[PDB]
Amino acid sequence: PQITLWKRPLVTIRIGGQLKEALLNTGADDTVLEEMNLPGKWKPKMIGGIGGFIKVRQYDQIPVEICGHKAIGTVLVGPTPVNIIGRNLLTQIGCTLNF
Amino acid sequence: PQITLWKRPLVTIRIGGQLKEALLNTGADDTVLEEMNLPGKWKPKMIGGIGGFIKVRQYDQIPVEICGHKAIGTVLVGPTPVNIIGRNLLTQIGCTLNF
Amino acid sequence: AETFYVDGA
Repeated sequence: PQITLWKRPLVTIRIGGQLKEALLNTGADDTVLEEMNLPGKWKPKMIGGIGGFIKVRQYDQIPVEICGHKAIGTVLVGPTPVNIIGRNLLTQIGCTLNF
Repeated sequence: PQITLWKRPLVTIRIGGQLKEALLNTGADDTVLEEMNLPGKWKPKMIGGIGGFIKVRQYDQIPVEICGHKAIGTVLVGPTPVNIIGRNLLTQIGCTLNF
Repeated sequence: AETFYVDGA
């Protein structure tokens, strides 16, 4: 599909069985999801943004479906105000920027 | 052009007669550039992101050339970790997300 | 507004 940028590019994604709304973010290297109790082993990580850094939990090889498009990879979980789909997953669904 | 996301989507922009490198960011409502001098009056503003909020200077109706395409809009200047072109200007150059 | 730049470092 083709998504215009008049409003925030939010789409539905499926992870850990739950359906959530997430922002297609070309400005994020990684995918960061709001705090949620995901099972599995994880590693600590710090990610930076505007303002500073926050601590998050890193989970590897987590299946994520974006608009019916299947992907799998690293997902970071922490105190973010919005669910963010970064480039690590965007490249997997053949997403590009065009103008 | 069509831009893939295996690497950060950086492009050259020209503003105030200067050339700079900026990140095409669909996850940002506004455009925020690193501290620099710009003609005109500016109003203090605050914007937020992953690691909290920061104080920025707001300049209105500023011409910005992005990859050869012209845009004229609001440009925020402050202590951002990187130059960011947000949706306010991305929509002006007809940018979209596709997959 | 909200600027969600994320540095994977």
